Amino acid sequence: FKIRSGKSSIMRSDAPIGKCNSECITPNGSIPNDKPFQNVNRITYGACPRYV
Amino acid sequence: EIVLTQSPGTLSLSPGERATLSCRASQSVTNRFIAWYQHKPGQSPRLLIYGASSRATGIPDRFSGRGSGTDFTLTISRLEPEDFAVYYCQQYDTSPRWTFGQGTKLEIKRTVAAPSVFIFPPSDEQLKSGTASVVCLLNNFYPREAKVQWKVDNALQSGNSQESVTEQDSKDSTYSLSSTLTLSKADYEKHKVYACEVTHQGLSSPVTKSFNRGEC
Amino acid sequence: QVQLVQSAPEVKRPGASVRLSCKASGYTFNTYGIIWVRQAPGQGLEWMGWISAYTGNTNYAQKVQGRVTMTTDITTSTAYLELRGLRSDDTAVYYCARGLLQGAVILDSYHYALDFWGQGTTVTVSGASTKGPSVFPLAPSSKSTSGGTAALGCLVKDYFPEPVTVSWNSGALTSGVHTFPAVLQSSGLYSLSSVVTVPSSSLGTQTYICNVNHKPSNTKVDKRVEPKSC
Ligand SMILES: *[C@@H]1O[C@H](CO)[C@@H](O[C@@H]2O[C@H](CO)[C@@H](O[C@@H]3O[C@H](CO[C@H]4O[C@H](CO)[C@@H](O)[C@H](O[C@H]5O[C@H](CO)[C@@H](O)[C@H](O)[C@@H]5O)[C@@H]4O)[C@@H](O)[C@H](O[C@H]4O[C@H](CO)[C@@H](O)[C@H](O)[C@@H]4O)[C@@H]3O)[C@H](O)[C@H]2NC(C)=O)[C@H](O)[C@H]1NC(C)=O
Ligand SMILES: *[C@@H]1O[C@H](CO)[C@@H](O[C@@H]2O[C@H](CO)[C@@H](O[C@@H]3O[C@H](CO)[C@@H](O)[C@H](O)[C@@H]3O)[C@H](O)[C@H]2NC(C)=O)[C@H](O)[C@H]1NC(C)=O
Repeated sequence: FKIRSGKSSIMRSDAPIGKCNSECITPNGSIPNDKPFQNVNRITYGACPRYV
Repeated sequence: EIVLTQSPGTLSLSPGERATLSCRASQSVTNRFIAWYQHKPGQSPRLLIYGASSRATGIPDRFSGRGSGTDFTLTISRLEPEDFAVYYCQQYDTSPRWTFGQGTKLEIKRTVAAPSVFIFPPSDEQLKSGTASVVCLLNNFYPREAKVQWKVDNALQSGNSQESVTEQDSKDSTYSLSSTLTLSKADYEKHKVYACEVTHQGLSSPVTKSFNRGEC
Repeated sequence: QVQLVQSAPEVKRPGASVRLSCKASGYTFNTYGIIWVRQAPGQGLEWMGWISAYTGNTNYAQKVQGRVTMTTDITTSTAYLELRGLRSDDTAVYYCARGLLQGAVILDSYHYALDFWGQGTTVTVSGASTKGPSVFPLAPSSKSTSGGTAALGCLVKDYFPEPVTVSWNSGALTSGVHTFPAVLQSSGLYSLSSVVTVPSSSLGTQTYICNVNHKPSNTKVDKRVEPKSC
């Protein structure tokens, strides 16, 4: 197999896959990156609001 | 000032291929600024991406803005003939200053083509006026990279010629160039052999087209 | 719809002053300001200045600070850009576009961008007198290229100011017609060339004349192109 550097991750979630475009992905779904902070879920991937 | 550098300056892709443009900012910018425009030749500039990644109203879904910090990108999926243009980077700041970018040109289409070279002697009427112009024409050539050197009795010319290039043709997507050598009538009658030597990608060897003064 | 209409093209002289207009329709004028950006020949876009209807405050670019005055009149939604002491490099196409939001705090960056532009006013500043074009024929090459190829053209020289419209055989010939962009000669005049590719046999069979029009000079010149005979 091929072992690379770190740019990808893995997430546990049962939410469906949809046809849209959002930079941030959380286990519950996808959230806009417009707002600086977020309260949905701690686990995040990509450009996301800071969790509070 | 804040300087936005675009990349690549010229991008040549085939129709139906994704295109990625890159603008790097001198300093970090909040995604609230940095917007992307389109300028088709002969028309008013159009706004494609406002904010950082938000499509403007009535813009095709293929255009996709993205990026953060210093680097911002615009990606076009499934390029179509409407898309050929020059694209411009933009920023904004508190005291209103809208620093633009140099621009990236999409020279879409391909298939190397060999220039047809023709040389046109000065007309007698222009000679009576006292100024002589010799014209070298490059017709239906791709890509745009070509070099024309004038030769007056096997003498390399410099600084007395001007070039002019047409936009990419709608049908065959080729270029056409005109090189005009301007001289005085006395200087024109000083010499005999007038040639233009053309080097282009589609030619194995430079092509020389020549004519003798006062000989038709 | 939101629409911006601009003033007619102007041809001023060095050292003069030009006043440009930008009428607005479809959106209340006081809510957004109008900014002006120019494109010099063979050059990128360059921001120059911004004014707001809500606040008369103006911010100008460093390149043109002393020479630029921007005014706004609420009736009837008309913005004016005045440039003084015009120099040769000022020759460009000037656009206007709606900018910032005034009267409300904003969150969406549409109110931080330039969406609805104008057609643009083309301003040419030069000391050359208005002069009609001189058309000199470019002879079809003798010896007829290689087989069935041939090229002939017309040379348009010493015309000012732009534009010229060149047509072949009174609009009959639209195929193979290449009309190159103008080149600014050092004297301040413009030179242009239009050429077309024709079949070699057609030389005798058909007659080719180039029609050149220069609106500022009210001059229309027709020049037939025929093979030089020696
Ligand atoms: C006070 O503070 C408030 C914030 O709390 C400010 O409110 C502003 O106005 C509205 C709120 O009523 C909001 O604007 C939102 O814009 C987003 C995203 O816009 C995108 O999606 C839109 C979908 O409808 C679309 O229309 C947008 O298109 C833009 O461009 C066109 C062309 O010019 C223009 O006509 C549009 O109006 C857009 O500007 C763009 O594609 C949108 O999601 C918002 O929808 C509202 O309505 C739904 C109803 O279901 C609601 O669920 C949403 O939550 C949201 O309320 C809305 O269009 C936004 O909150 C604020 N926008 C700005 C620019 O400030 C207010 O301005 C502050 N000041 C004052 C004085 O009140
Ligand atoms: C996004 O997903 C996360 C993960 O599922 C959600 O957090 C979890 O939500 C559930 C349901 O509200 C919580 O379960 C409940 O917990 C309380 C307190 O312990 C308990 O009294 C209830 O009986 C029930 O078990 C759970 O605790 C909570 N956290 C975790 C780690 O699972 C979150 O709510 C989702 N967000 C949105 C907006 O849907």
